[PDB]
Amino acid sequence: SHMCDAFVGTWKLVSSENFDDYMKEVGVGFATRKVAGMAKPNMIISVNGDVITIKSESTFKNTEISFILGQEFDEVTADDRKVKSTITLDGGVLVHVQKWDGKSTTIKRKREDDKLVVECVMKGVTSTRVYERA
Ligand SMILES: O=C(O)[C@H]1CCCC[C@H]1COc1ccccc1
Repeated sequence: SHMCDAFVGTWKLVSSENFDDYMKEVGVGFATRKVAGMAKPNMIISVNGDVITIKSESTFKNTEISFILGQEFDEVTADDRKVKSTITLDGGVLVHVQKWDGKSTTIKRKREDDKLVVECVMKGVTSTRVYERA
């Protein structure tokens, strides 16, 4: 058993709060905000050795990242930003920092009860997205 066991599985979005305002703060344009805001993604997390994979599948876009903790990688986000990402484990929370254009956003993923809680922060703006097992 190991590092991210409690994250692994297939998860479905059940609630979102403040996501439009997070996207605005990130710089996402009107049409993408509207369409992306409607999506109810499935997030699929798996681990093979040191490599963690997080897939998001939805009507808007499918994305996939594979990474080693602490090791920077290039990511194309659902909204089409070209970012440089680093993901670490900090006290049982996956902490994902994305850098692009002199800007930065941090996404935290944590297990709380039977949920996977995703908190997205851009300057002073936080969005909380809650997932349940699919
Ligand atoms: O819900 C999540 O896991 C978060 C991850 C961090 C970026 C914001 C969210 C993803 O947002 C998406 C919206 C529409 C389609 C695909 C992803």
